[PDB]
Amino acid sequence: VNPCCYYPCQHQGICVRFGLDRYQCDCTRTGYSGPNCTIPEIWTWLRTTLRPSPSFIHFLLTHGRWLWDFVNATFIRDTLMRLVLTVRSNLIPSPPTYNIAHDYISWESFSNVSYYTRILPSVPRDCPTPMGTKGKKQLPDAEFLSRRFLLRRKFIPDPQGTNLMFAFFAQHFTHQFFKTSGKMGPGFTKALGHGVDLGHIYGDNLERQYQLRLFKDGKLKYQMLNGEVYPPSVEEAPVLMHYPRGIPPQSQMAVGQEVFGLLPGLMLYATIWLREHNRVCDLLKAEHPTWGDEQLFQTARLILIGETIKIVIEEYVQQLSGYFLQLKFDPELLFGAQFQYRNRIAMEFNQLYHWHPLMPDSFRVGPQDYSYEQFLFNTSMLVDYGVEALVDAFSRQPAGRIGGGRNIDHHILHVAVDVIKESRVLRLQPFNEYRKRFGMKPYTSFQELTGEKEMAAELEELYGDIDALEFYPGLLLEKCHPNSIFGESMIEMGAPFSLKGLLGNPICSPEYWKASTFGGEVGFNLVKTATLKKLVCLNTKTCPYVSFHVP
Amino acid sequence: VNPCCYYPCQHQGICVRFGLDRYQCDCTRTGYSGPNCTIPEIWTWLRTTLRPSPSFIHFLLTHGRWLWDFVNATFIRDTLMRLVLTVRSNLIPSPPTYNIAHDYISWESFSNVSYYTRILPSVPRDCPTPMGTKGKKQLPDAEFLSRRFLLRRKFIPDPQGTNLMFAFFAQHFTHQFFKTSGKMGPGFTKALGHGVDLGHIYGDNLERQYQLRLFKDGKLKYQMLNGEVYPPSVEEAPVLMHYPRGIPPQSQMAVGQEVFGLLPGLMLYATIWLREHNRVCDLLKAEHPTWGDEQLFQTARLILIGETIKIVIEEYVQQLSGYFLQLKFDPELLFGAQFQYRNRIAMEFNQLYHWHPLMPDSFRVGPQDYSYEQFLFNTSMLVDYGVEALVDAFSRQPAGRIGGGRNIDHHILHVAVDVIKESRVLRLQPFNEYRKRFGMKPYTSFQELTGEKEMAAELEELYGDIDALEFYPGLLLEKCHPNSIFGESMIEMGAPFSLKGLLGNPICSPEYWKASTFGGEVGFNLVKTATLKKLVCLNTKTCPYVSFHVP
Ligand code: HEM
Ligand code: HEM
Ligand SMILES: CCCCCCCCO[C@@H]1O[C@H](CO)[C@@H](O)[C@H](O)[C@H]1O
Ligand SMILES: CCCCCCCCO[C@@H]1O[C@H](CO)[C@@H](O)[C@H](O)[C@H]1O
Ligand SMILES: CCCCCCCCO[C@@H]1O[C@H](CO)[C@@H](O)[C@H](O)[C@H]1O
Ligand SMILES: C[C@H](C(=O)O)c1ccc(-c2ccccc2)c(F)c1
Ligand SMILES: C[C@H](C(=O)O)c1ccc(-c2ccccc2)c(F)c1
Repeated sequence: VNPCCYYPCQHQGICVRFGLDRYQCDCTRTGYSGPNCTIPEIWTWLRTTLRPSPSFIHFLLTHGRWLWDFVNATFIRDTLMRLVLTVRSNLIPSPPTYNIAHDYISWESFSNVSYYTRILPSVPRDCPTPMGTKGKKQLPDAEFLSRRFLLRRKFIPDPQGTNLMFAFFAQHFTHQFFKTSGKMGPGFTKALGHGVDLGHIYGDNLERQYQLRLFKDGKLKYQMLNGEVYPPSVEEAPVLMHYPRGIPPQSQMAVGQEVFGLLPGLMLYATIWLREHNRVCDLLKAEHPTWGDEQLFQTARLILIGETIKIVIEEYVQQLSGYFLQLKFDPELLFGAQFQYRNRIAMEFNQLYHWHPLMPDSFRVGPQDYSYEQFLFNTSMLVDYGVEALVDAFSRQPAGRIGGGRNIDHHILHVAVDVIKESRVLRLQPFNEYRKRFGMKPYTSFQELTGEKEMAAELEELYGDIDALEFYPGLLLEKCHPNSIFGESMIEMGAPFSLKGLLGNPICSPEYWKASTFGGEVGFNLVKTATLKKLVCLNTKTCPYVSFHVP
Repeated sequence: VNPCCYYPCQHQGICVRFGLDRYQCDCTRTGYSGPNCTIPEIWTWLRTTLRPSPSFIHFLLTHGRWLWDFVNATFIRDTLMRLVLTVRSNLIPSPPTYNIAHDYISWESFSNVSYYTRILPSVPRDCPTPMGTKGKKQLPDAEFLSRRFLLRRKFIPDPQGTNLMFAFFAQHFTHQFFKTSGKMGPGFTKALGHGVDLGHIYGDNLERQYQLRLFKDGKLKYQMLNGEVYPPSVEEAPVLMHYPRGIPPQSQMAVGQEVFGLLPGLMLYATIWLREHNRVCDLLKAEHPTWGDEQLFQTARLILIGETIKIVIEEYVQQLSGYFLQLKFDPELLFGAQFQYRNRIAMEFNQLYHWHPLMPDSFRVGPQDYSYEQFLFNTSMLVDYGVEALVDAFSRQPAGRIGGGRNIDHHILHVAVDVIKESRVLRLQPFNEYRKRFGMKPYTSFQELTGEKEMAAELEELYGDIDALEFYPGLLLEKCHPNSIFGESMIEMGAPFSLKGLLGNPICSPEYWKASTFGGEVGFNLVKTATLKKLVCLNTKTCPYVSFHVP
């Protein structure tokens, strides 16, 4: 049997097949040596035994407000943010390594941007079991697994107070770098760009971008409805949008991300961001009357990218982490560090981000309560209520807890079923292997994974061995931190991907992070002081309750 | 008038148009301050006043063999190589900045790989003169300029002893990353990859690659002639090649770079490298009997990329530079430094690499002397003589001196004429501006540029002002270093572009530079010990005189 099926190499060592039945582990720079990269070097040992557990650190970060309030007002804040940024980032290979086609470094994997990368190589196709060596010959039925442990019975709100304003932002934001190609199959993406390029606003290709642009003042095409600004119709912006057959072009809104017409929440943000882009163009023109359409457009896009990163780190991730430490977006924090300003979306990151539990049982907008059937392909709700109204409603309605299990609404449970199926097609390694790859000890049992006994027992019977537990199911069923939105794994694995994706952007490099890049001091400050509240309120007639936290 | 036409901002400061007639310079991180970034900071001043001139350093590097021999044997070698690598590299912006369409940072310039980047923004289209502010309203006729100062009269051999083996390597090597698109126009390239990706061997696109591959043992297709291995014919490898109409497919060789069938010298290297690829596949299969075609192919490609970089730095640049310092290819030399492992080909780099003066009056192969008309599209010479014979001939024939002027054979003078024309289309800034951008003082007169009076006087009459002298003409007409192949500019401007292109390759990154990346210790050593002699001789029946230096 293939010796690499036993995942012999530890601590990022690379398993290579040699001869007919042998294997060797390349422990280069792993900090370890030995046949399996398990014998540590002195420093590797100190470091690993002095490192407190993720749970302990989480505790420190979510307690002692008074002490943190002091720390947040000093340079210690920066010192810690830089620490967070570098330690989380180093866990992500850069340049990227493997893809669905190559379980080894190759020029094709490096240059071929249509591929999602992957942190761990796949489970060799010739292993005795689907997960490698452990588990049963056949994995649990995806549907059953989903109905049994992910289906929502009673809506469980997020203890951290996360609202739908956050949920939809999450969806909107991620769908700019998660666009799995149906034509090329899993493992492939149309979101070339691999990060925060705002392609869900400008399009993932030039032609579409040009069709969305006004080519006047660097602005984006738009239309007026009830005296408000909204994305233009597909009639005025002949772009491909995924709308149900039967919906005429003049009733479709053209935005950048083909799938956004499928949710008011999504089109809401599409509208907000579009309004903001045109707004920045105005400010820019005031500063540079000699500039043409291109430069105004390009420069505005850069400002919005900056705004997006700012809001995501300081407000989105802040809300999501619940830390008392004040997260900070300051590219300069890495100017003295070794860091590659590039990023490549990993398939695991795609899986991990399927936060469908966040969606509610229904959508409350004022006195009205809308059902999934009234909400999903609604082409009028956004215009009927307008931006302010929806922002207020979404900011007030709690979102469901992500981890813990049994919390995905039946209307969208099919997505989880497909994520599990894709996982197997992608031949993703077992959850415990990913635990190790991200610095955690593997779970020794299901009862340790879940903080209980009922589900644990059933999972053990189904999977047969904790070492067979799959990636996504593991993330969603892992016991949550005290009163947190999800378990440690989601953070320990999710943070590295996110932070590398945010800071890995070229505008965060010494070369780009200059006032001139954003049209001058005025443009630079729009980035440096971006805010969710300002994003909405500087573009709406009135200012509603806007936040990622429920009131 | 546009204030940026005066190139007011110094030391890489960025000129930005403000209001109707104003401008501001963004001096961020330039080491200077002031309206024009001319007021040096304390360290900036020390460094600039303690830095000896390029000529002085050149002198040190080309004298005192005894001392250098001692140094080359110590760690000082590594120390100096690190220095050269980082100081030269820091002069190249990474991520890249501008392109033919944008004279400012933009997401499109960053993501759009079909564009060549540029170090200096173009001469604003609305400047009083073509070069900005200096010179005449009309630039000198390209043809005349070429016939007057670049046309070869009497063949001037390279004093450093460079041969045609080197000359053909240079052409072969560069055409993998210099592939200007005719359909898209100047400023656009088909060599996505922007570096040493060996696309001239494997193709610049998958389809072409696939057509060139055997899909067995990871090898490339090939054919046998006179018992020797050669690239296959277009009949077996249906791939687009630029051969003159009238030549049958059976006489066309398929290699990777469409234009290589136009010179025995080029096809020679195409054959050598192809033989080497298949050779490495053999060694790999011996090591990994379980490997499939893909991995064998991919891994062999990585090894060849490494071999190419090793040889280019330790033998190619060594010969070219004339330095007594033993250059060294070692990715680890940068592991402690801040360095972006990415590269983007600059249009200026393309211009500067037009080394046509290297070509001779005719091509001597043994007793026979071949004219340009007998050499250029010869489809039989390579097979008639075979690899060993041509390598020996090309290694023995001296190549022409690059700098100095009046040394380009009339047969190819038209290329220079076009380079000058493209320069104007690309609106490249004046030579002196590039001098500054690369750390040199601008020439105060033509007589200072050339080391003489006659041509100087005529150039002054034609251009009117030293500040109007164009990029390429400046590189070729600048007085050469003592007994060197070219002037300081060629080195001070080209070295940064070159070294960055070599070390800024993903295989030189901590993540890729591992034995596992190249199939193990055996594959790694092929890179670490690559040599021009071995490249040829481990793939030929007999071993001829092989070198970049004439005997
Ligand atoms: C109205 C509620 C939602 C619905 C109806 C919905 C529906 C879907 C559907 C149909 C798919 C593709 C399924 C397939 O191809 O089998 C999908 C993918 C996805 N969804 Fe949702 N979703 C919702 C909310 C969310 C939220 C709140 C997030 C959190 C950021 C999210 C994140 C994702 C991700 C990351 C993907 C995969 C992206 C890709 O591979 O292209 N979804 N969703
Ligand atoms: C048999 C001798 C040679 C001939 C006939 C030749 C011919 C040409 C021609 C016809 C072009 C394109 C001209 C145009 O589009 O107007 C060209 C481009 C070029 N040549 Fe040569 N060349 C020769 C030797 C060399 C050598 C020794 C080098 C040194 C590395 C070199 C470097 C280049 C470069 C860098 C380009 C531009 C690449 C691009 O933009 O695609 N050439 N040459
Ligand atoms: C003073 C420093 C002492 C360092 C000793 C560290 C002991 C690490 O011990 C290692 O543990 C691994 C996992 O159990 C084993 O696989 C290795 O073979 C073993 O050497
Ligand atoms: C109170 C000081 C807080 C400093 C923030 C540390 C940054 C978080 O660091 C994280 O710690 C985890 C647990 O050890 C590791 O598993 C992660 O890989 C690491 O990135
Ligand atoms: C005697 C030791 C020599 C070490 C080689 C130094 C590396 C070359 O360094 C170069 O020197 C030039 C001259 O000032 C500068 O103009 C270039 O910008 C710089 O990169
Ligand atoms: C700052 C903090 C950390 O590094 O611990 C952090 C950073 C990013 C995330 C995060 C995890 C998953 C998706 C999106 C964001 C997270 F949950 C926590
Ligand atoms: C090592 C040395 C240096 O940095 O001075 C060096 C490095 C690269 C070049 C070089 C210049 C133009 C084309 C190709 C190579 C060169 F001419 C000299």
